[PDB]
Amino acid sequence: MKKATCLTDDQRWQSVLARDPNADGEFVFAVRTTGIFCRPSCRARHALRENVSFYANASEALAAGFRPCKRCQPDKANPRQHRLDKITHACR
Ligand SMILES: [Zn+2]
Repeated sequence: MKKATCLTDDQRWQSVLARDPNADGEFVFAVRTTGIFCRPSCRARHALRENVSFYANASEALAAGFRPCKRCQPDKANPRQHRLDKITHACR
């Protein structure tokens, strides 16, 4: 008719680069550098598409035995306590 099946891994992960669910409203992504399997909108400084694994449902990435994020669950070396955004601190 118009299109056979889904287009490309690029439309998929582009759905990631953006924010809100573009193609697969429920698809899940597993970056094995932060050890997190989560839905598309992980905003906090998120690893690349270089070690990342995609699925239709999190029941798979769980059947994998990975970390279920449905609450873009944050974590930077104690976020509340410490910080230092840059490395220009000596005076003042
Ligand atoms: Zn998340």
